[PDB]
Amino acid sequence: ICEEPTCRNRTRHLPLQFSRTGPLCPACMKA
Repeated sequence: ICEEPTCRNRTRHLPLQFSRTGPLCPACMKA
């Protein structure tokens, strides 16, 4: 799944925060 202008986007999705690195998105376990 995860490449890193997508994770920067999920880092973004990181303020999609259930997670403070729980994981977003160099918290990412994706691809």
